[PDB]
Amino acid sequence: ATAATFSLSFLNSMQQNTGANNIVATNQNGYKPGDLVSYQINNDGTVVGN
Amino acid sequence: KVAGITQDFTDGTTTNTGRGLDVAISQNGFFRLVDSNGSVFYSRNGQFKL
Repeated sequence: ATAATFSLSFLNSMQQNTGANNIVATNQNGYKPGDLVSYQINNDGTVVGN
Repeated sequence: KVAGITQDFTDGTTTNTGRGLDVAISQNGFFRLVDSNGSVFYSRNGQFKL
């Protein structure tokens, strides 16, 4: 497979002062093959499959 | 209209069973679980096996 080449964003990371070095939120916009399990209508009308 | 079947989340009484694979939370967490199709699930059920 070709290698992913992306941008990693350490924005909003502040320096807590006494404690442990700790991570709050990791997120990434890549994903695996997801086949089909279910589908649902939501209260606003977003017909959305999981 | 039934707005929904809501459920309270005060913890129960921790019953000590001497079997080792019986880990159960007593505060706000939940166990994360998958199965044969690869779906996310969350529990508090304690008794575990191999």
